[PDB]
Amino acid sequence: LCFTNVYADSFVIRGDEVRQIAPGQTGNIADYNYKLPDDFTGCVIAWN
Amino acid sequence: SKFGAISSVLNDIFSRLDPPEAEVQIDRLITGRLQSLQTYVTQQLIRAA
Amino acid sequence: FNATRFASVYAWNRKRISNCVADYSVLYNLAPFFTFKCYGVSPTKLND
Repeated sequence: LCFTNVYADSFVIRGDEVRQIAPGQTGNIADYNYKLPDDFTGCVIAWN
Repeated sequence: SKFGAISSVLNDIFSRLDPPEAEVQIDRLITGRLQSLQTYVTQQLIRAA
Repeated sequence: FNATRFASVYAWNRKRISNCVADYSVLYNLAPFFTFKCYGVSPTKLND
């Protein structure tokens, strides 16, 4: 498939908090550091 | 009528659950209510005839 | 948290808590800098 434009965001987080990177999730990270839109499209790649 | 969903209270569905399956529940509610209204309209049309 | 003396590490106390309302925000006033590591739950969402 072809995409109109591509945005890449990179950071480093805690192991337990990796589940907070998802639309509709709540917590410290999902609220005060990084919020994803509910109708989000795209991928998340997280590795130790 | 819950229409097979977990609850019949729409704002409860919003508040108590995250969007992923809350969307499914709301879609089920909307489909059920729309079907009921359609059935009522058709029955009214027959009576009008 | 304000007890005069704590038990020794080997003979550590055990306290049960039930049927109460807890306001953990006050726990942020213990020291100017102190460890608050939390496992399996975000500290900012302990009031919900």
